[PDB]
Amino acid sequence: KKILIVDDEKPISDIIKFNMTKEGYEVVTAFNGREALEQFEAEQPDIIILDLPEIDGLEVAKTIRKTSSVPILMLSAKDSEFDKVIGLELGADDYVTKPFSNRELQARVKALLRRSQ
Amino acid sequence: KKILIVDDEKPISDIIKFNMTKEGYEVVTAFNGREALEQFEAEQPDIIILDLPEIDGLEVAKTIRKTSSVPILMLSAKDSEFDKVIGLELGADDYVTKPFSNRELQARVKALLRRSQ
Repeated sequence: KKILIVDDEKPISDIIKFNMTKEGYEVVTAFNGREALEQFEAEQPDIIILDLPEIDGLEVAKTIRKTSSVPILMLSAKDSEFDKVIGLELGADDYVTKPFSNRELQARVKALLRRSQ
Repeated sequence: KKILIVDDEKPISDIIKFNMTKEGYEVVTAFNGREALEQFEAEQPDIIILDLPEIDGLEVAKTIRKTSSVPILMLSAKDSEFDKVIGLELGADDYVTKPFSNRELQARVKALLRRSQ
């Protein structure tokens, strides 16, 4: 029920926030890696959408994984095999490219929650 | 450690089998939906790659979900929002389009296993 949206672009954060809210999730937002870790610690989200700075997203996921198995769905405009592979290896549970379907993304957050209880 | 590859195309099954074997997984194969359910029941795989017949894959996943939370990674040449969304809603944990990166796909099976223990 609580999603932390980590996104350095306010337009995209706003759209994901809107759509997650319409689904009935409680939404917290962060706009850089420091805020992401702070919100993760303070709010203890059930899932994180991570969309960050050219490596900060990877470090955020890395850092969270030291202490927590919270599902991380990484989002990114980078779509190469290396990018996807490295995101997952560093602890993302899923990696979705930008631009994305609002749906699917709803369906992927549901699948992740279903699988993490 | 045991993967059931459900694929009606022997060339693709062979490639996934080869690559999963190189990773150290035990591989069982099925080539239609009936075989998929039979192998699922008899072999109790730790994960299923499901790549089937225009709805049989969806029914296979549906049927398995009546009894089991085993991770299902659906694979398909169909790449539309509807296709991805419906696969996940019917119980797939992930959906990867064809053609796929042998890597990533290795990384996605690992992420799924990591998340399912």
